[PDB]
Amino acid sequence: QPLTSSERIDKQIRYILDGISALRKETCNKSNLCENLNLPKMAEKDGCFQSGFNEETCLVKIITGLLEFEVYLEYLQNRFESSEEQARAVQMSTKVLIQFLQKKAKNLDAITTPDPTTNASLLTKLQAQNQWLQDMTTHLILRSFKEFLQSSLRALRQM
Repeated sequence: QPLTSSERIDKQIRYILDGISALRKETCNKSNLCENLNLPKMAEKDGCFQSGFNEETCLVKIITGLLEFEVYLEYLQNRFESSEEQARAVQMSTKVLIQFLQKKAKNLDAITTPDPTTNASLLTKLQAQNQWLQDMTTHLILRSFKEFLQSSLRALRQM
């Protein structure tokens, strides 16, 4: 029995969570404090929770949110000299996931693309913080991205 489109998405999310787990271990090892910021987050109106569950509004939110996360994953790869390959694997893994999800939504279309030139300003603002605030930013991106993916996986199984 070959993987269905749903099973492939489900596996790809668990695969990226295993990667975030591995990239957290390298960025925490490297941090000298380990071992404002508006990151995508599910709310009840997005239709991804059991209360107010709405399959179509939910799938649009998952895709919109992953697209909004890409500049943060570029921030991680641009920073992690040592964890270079691992951070790039997470970016490219997230790109394949977005492609699987866009095939599922091919019936819906539209979707809010983030503005490129706002994302290039965000990037510069993030890279000009002192090392403390950049280590905090890294932690908050990895935590928030993990929580988005777990919420996405729960919603996708309820479809």
